Amino acid sequence: GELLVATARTQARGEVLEEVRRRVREALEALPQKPEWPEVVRKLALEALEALPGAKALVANPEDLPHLEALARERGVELQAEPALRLGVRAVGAEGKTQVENSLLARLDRAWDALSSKVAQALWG
Amino acid sequence: LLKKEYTGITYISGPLLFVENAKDLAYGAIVDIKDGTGRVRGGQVIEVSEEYAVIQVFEETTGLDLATTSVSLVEDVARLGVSKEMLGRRFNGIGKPIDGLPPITPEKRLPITGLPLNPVARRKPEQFIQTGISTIDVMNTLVRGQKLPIFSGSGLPANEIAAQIARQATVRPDLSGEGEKEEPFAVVFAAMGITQRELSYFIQEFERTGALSRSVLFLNKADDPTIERILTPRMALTVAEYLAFEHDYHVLVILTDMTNYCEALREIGAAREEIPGRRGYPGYMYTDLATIYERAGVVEGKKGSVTQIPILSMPDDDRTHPIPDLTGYITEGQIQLSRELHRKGIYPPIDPLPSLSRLMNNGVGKGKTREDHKQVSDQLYSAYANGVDIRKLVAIIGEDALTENDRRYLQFADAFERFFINQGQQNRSIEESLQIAWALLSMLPQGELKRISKDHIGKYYGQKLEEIWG
Amino acid sequence: EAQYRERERAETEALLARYRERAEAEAKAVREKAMARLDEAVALVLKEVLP
Amino acid sequence: MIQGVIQKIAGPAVIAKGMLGARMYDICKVGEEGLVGEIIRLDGDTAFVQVYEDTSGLKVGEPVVSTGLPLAVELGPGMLNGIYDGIQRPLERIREKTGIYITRGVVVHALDREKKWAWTPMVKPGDEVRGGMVLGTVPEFGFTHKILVPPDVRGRVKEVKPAGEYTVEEPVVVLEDGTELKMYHTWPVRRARPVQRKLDPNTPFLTGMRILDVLFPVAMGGTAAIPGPFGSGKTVTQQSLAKWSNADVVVYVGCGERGNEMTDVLVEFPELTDPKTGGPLMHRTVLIANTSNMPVAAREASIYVGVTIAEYFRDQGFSVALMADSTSRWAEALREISSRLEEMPAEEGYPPYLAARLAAFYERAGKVITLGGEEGAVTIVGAVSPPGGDMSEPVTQSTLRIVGAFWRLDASLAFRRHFPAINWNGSYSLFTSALDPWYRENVAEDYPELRDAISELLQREAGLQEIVQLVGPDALQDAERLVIEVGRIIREDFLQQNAYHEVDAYCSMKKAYGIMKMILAFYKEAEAAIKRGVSIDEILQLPVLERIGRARYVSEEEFPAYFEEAMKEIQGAFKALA
Amino acid sequence: MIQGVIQKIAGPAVIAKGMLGARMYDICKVGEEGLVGEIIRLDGDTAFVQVYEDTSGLKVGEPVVSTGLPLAVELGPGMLNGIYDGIQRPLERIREKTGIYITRGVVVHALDREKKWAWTPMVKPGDEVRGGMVLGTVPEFGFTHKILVPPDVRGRVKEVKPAGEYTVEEPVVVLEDGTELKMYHTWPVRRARPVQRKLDPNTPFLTGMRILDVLFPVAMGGTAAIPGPFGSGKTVTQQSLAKWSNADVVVYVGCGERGNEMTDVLVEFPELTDPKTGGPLMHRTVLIANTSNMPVAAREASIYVGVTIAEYFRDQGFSVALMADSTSRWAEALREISSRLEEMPAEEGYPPYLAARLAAFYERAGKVITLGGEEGAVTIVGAVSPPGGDMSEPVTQSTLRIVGAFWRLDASLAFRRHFPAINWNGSYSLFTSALDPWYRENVAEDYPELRDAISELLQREAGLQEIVQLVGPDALQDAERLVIEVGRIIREDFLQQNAYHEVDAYCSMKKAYGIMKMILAFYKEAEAAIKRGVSIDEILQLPVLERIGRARYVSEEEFPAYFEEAMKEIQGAFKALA
Ligand SMILES: Nc1ncnc2c1ncn2[C@@H]1O[C@H](COP(=O)(O)OP(=O)(O)O)[C@@H](O)[C@H]1O
Ligand SMILES: Nc1ncnc2c1ncn2[C@@H]1O[C@H](COP(=O)(O)OP(=O)(O)O)[C@@H](O)[C@H]1O
Ligand SMILES: [Mg+2]
Repeated sequence: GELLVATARTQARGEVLEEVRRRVREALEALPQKPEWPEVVRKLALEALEALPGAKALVANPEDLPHLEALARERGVELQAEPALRLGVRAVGAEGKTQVENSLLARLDRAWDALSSKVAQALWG
Repeated sequence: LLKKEYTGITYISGPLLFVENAKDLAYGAIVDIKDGTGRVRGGQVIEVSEEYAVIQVFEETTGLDLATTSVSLVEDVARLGVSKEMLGRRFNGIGKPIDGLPPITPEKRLPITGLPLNPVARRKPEQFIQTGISTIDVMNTLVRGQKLPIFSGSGLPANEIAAQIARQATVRPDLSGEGEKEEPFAVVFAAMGITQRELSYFIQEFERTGALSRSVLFLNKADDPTIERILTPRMALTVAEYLAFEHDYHVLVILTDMTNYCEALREIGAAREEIPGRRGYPGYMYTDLATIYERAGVVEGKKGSVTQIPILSMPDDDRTHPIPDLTGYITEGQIQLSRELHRKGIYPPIDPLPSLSRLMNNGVGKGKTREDHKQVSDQLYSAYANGVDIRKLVAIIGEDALTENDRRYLQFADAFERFFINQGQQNRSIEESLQIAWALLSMLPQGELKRISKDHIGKYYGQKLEEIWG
Repeated sequence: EAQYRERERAETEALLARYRERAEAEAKAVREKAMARLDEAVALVLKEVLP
Repeated sequence: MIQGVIQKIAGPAVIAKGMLGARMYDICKVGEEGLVGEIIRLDGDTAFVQVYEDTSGLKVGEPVVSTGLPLAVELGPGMLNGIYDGIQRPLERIREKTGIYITRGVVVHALDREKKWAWTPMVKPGDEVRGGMVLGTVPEFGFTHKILVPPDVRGRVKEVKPAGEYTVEEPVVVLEDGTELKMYHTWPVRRARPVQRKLDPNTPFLTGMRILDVLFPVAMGGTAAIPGPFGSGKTVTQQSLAKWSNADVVVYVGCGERGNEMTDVLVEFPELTDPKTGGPLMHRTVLIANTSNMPVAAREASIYVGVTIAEYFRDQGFSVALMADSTSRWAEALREISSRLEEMPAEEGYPPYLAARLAAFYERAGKVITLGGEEGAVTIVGAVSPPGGDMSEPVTQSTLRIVGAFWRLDASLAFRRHFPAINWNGSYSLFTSALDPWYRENVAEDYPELRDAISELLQREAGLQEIVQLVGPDALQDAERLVIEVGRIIREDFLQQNAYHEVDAYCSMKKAYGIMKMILAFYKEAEAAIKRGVSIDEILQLPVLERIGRARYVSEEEFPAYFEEAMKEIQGAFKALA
Repeated sequence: MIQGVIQKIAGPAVIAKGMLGARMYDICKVGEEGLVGEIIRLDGDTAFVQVYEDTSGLKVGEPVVSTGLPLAVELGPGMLNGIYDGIQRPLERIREKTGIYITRGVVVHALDREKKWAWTPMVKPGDEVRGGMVLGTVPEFGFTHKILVPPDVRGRVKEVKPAGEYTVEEPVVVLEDGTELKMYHTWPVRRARPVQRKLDPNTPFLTGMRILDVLFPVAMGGTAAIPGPFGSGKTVTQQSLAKWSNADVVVYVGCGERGNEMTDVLVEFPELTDPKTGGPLMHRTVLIANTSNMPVAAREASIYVGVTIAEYFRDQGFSVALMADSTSRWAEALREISSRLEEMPAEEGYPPYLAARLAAFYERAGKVITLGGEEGAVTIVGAVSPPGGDMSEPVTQSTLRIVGAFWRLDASLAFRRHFPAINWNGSYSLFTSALDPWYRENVAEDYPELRDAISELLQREAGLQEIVQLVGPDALQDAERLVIEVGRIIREDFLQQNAYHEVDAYCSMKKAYGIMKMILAFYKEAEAAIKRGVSIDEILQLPVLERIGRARYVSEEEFPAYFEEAMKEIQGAFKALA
């Protein structure tokens, strides 16, 4: 019975953390319909191009194509647009065998460990 | 952070693959591998250079082609997400849970290889444990903080002995003189290549004694991939060190079948063309077994403890093989099972001669269990070794040509094997075991008992076997 | 033996029912505690994900 | 589709260039004849094909064509009463196609695509099907071959073709995804077929012998291993397991051993009769042959084909018995391809992953409940052939850690023509503690204690025989000689079985229990009569000792009327004793 | 200095490039954390570096900064009552800085830079100093730690700081040139310290254990080697030598062994009392501790730091013991690092320079007269751990050549708890002819004849062992049976010694001389009494055997008052016997 109540409590906590994950998923899904989207695209694209030493090309959205246009015609970087990459940018570095993706859902998936470790003690402490 | 993919795998064979143009991968880093079907395998980086990099792959190597299968980076050093609400859960070899419950919320991220413990910041393993087994209580005493494995064969019941120790090990607080609380044991159960029958026995034993609310299991079945066996004991002992030294539990670690771990590292060390030690096992197997075993014991000023019981399957049931030999060089003591006593019908089949607890002298004696204990142990060993080496003399001159006291040793031997070793599933405390040892020592007169002092032999001698039970 | 068998059945059922009820109460209580406390943390994760 | 050419040929190794994007462990048609090989060691733009056929006469530049699918068996109706080779093509269709010799690279379909099978559906249109769920049934021989959804297919049934008769490639259930479900399906042999839950084995695998079910039993989901040098049985015991068992179907996979055994099984099975449903014995055996003169890289695949077929008949509700014959020859095949691939050996040439491959083979046996709800089991008996006797081998000590029953054969005990040559002092079982309630409800009530008395008599005689070889039969006291005589009656009545006699080839649990009661009644009532003043040289020459000794030659129907009269004779031939 | 970048990381091995101008066996700061490494195999413009911590999280491109010096110890006041790791970092300071886990990249000084010392000088301004000459004097735990001119330092003293309290950094002697001489100096670990002359050894190293000091002795300038299997008695013997021997200082080198058996030495040595003084036992020991889970490349450094610290205390006039356990772990560490060098090995896998390393290690002992004129000694007791239990290994049969005083531990005497498990048949000592006049002067005059008679009785026992194991303990005559029973009483009452009883852990050789004199008096008078004719097994039932048996338990204070009574009881019991 003690194992039953402990599994009940942890399985109740899991769906709460999952729906908070869904809320931040919709928060950064309905985010490009907002004028701070070119600013955040320029910021994360410059972070991807600087964390990749000497890139060659960049892959983005067509709608996200002009918003880094000032960074397009400097650094000597090729540009390309794809609709599959709905979020974030991609940087192909100097040969085609090294690639840096900077999607928003990707950043959520990378940082969600320490994010959840702070979220649980934030909303349960 | 940001996704860092590496295309350009040059070579894939066995457990290894090579990725070129890979400089931001660190040594010891963790990579994951995505093929064209979305299946994400894991792997660890084990050689880095400006030309290429070498990855050991933690799963099967089916469907990995070279035109695809990007290699991405995660956890620049290999870590494990550890928590305190981890004590009713099951995990696979990498640490992903297989119980239906959601993954845990990590309270820390500890490095999975584990740093070595400072010899100044240790503490003597001191406190007597009792395991209800008369051999491991009177003759080869386990104490809290010790690393003692069970050296066994192939048909021998080492798993039943480990489960019996796990279900009846209790410290004795009243004989020790530290008061009383009866703090029970958390159990960390790492298992590497348990088939289905051993796993069924262990989980039925744990759920029958009510221990799966105190235990955490890192399971690795026989058909699971044979490279995650390298990470299984290290992430078991990461959780054990966490629970003992940052929450002050009393963790007992059952490390099943270390011979499968050693053959897994033989596989990954023969994939890399490395010069071996003895019988094909690589030269650094001493260092790997040391970095696993030596992560146990007690520290100073802190309430915790990591006690270790590994289990070894000796291949040709000999002490000479590199796996049990190097194991016995790192660890402190062994409990060695004998096939010679198992065919006679004796459980637990422990012959006391090759088995030895090293630091028994820190947990026995006056004011800890009882003042006669070490001398009783020495006299039991002397008299039973006389019985064992007089059986050969009986075998080469026949039965009737014996002096008296030689038949008395020959009767001490089988009375020992049929009454002191041979018990059932019964839990016998240290007083029943000491009075059965004294009742067997009463079969020999004074003057042969030249290792027990005179006050002990004056106040304990003189009880037969018809008074220790009926 | 019949007496202790029926006593085992009655006591085990009467204790397991209270365990089920305490489990349901604990799950509903932790959900209602977590729901009103929410939307503080979504700003935290949305601030730390974004550059 | 990837089509490259050959770069290098060395034995069965074909290093092929131009293979870029070729997945590992695929099946590729190497050579312009259509040779079957499997891709390992990707290196740059270059594969490494182990071919599963002969490899002579290939030139450099011939096309290798990768198919992009792993090694997969066809699983459906048309398999029982079947002989296959190591890549599942039937040998009888080959000899009716080619000749009496096994030529190189002939393509046939593993199932018969002109056999007309009677369909009877069990899924009405509109239902939802998961993996492993039964769609319908086919009457095969005397069995009921239920066909089932592949384990990676989930959907809703759009249409069902009605209850007629069809070919195995006729799409009988079209799901509402476009997916047609046929009567057969292909499955990769290195992937274990999934289950719902693995149970615990609690019902013995009745081998029909007397030393391999009484003293050392294997349960229904158990694993067993038979070592032993040459001339020590090891083939008649495997064929006795294949003949006289309680298993529903038998997959007899023989890799690396001689072909006279294969033609012996093919000749003398259709004349016999299994004692379960009647009809021929061959209508439940699927036998896979890879003879030692046949190619050597294919006996690796033979084992996986055999255990996948056993798992297929396990996933329907049966109780399969797989006899895997000379897995040491499979270890030699792995040694061959490992040394051809330039790998480091470990302990006499075998690759370091040998124990891992061997554990992944023996782990597939088990007592499970399938995905269709029904329960099934598959047991594995692996004959291992260590070279010089010498049980310290890598293959033997690697298979010894995982199996649950170890049946050691001797060479000193098969030179007295004491068959079966199982060493009763050195073999062991681990299913004895689990099969005790089945014994107490299905053979006797005091059956485990009678067995333990037999075992301790054998242990006592074994300990006593060395001082007999010291001093002779003189200085034995009086009971020291009666232990020897009862032990010899045991090892010449109970622990000895002909398998060529008509009636002493099968032995149910009742007949072995009756012989055990006769032996222990003789010992119990003669040791109590040896202390009322009877010579040991009188107790042996009774006419009832022959009635014990020939008790293993009576039928299963004559035996209870023989047993109660023999108990009357044993109880009455000691009352007149003086 | 010599800047390079990391090119390749594989295990505890870093290839750097751009290091052109670096020398062999230097020290490198590898990485941004500043890990300590050592250059072996420089080629082209690269350098292979073995790192003395673990590399995990390093990556290519990180800089390597060379130093230009080999590995050097700091030698000065402040090493007694101290524990260091393999590169001489004091571990108590590391526990103060870090927590309970030993981290990498931490930097501490070996000697305390904050502790004051009580300098009193011996040189005056206007003196001539050569290397090894004393300068002053500092107290250290009662020890008179005298401060030496470093070797290869010659000059004339300009000024000397007056007597007072000073730190170790303060230049206490400024020479006529610009040279200043602090209280410490660094010294490499592969250049053995210079010396004036090497004496021949004529004074035993008193262990305290009876067998290792009577039958197989060690001179004060001699080496000794104790091999044996696991569980035989190596580490308990070496802690007994660390606990009871007559060394002025003791250097204990844990080279790749347990941490619990260094925690034992840290905890229970301050509770004890050093003989020859009154201060505690921890105040005379230095403790180098490179345990098993510490990084493997530091074990060579750990085995050299101990021998150069022992040479430093030799150069002050002390008599140093060096207990180095597990030189085979240093051999295994060399094997693991030679695997990264992709070299070709000798037998068993070890690199071929192993016995040159062992000869250069064991040759650094041996009773010298130092550069300062006064005499000192280092005596090295080395534990060898044979891998298979067999003493037929490239380490064991190399130390077996280059050592005297070999002490072989068998497992058969350790299965039965007969400690110490010294195999008498496989042990020797080459010093029994050099310690003879010291025995005749400082033990008794008839001591070595008594020792040789003990040795020939053990030889006669080991000669009769063939016959008594073939035929039996009976069918001997009475003299041979008396020899076998006297051999039993020697092995149980003189050789056996448990190292946990209060009395009988230490044994002066007056006491061992008394025990041997009693056993020989018993043997010769029983032999004379059995030639004229008395029964055997009434001499085995005499009550003086209790006196000879308990003779090793009585204290050394009342040992003459026990010895005279026991000897008179021997003659009286044999006189009243007839
Ligand atoms: N000389 C001795 N006196 C008393 N007990 C001993 C002695 N030598 C060994 N023992 C017992 O056996 C154990 C042997 O340990 P140790 O010698 O360290 O093994 P190894 O030498 O293989 O490292 C000790 O812990 C102790 O219990
Ligand atoms: N086929 C292989 N691929 C990659 N590495 C290998 C292969 N065969 C051997 N090795 C490893 O390469 C290492 C060679 O060491 P080396 O390159 O000289 O210096 P470092 O160890 O610093 O890289 C050996 O440790 C060996 O284990
Ligand atoms: Mg040791």
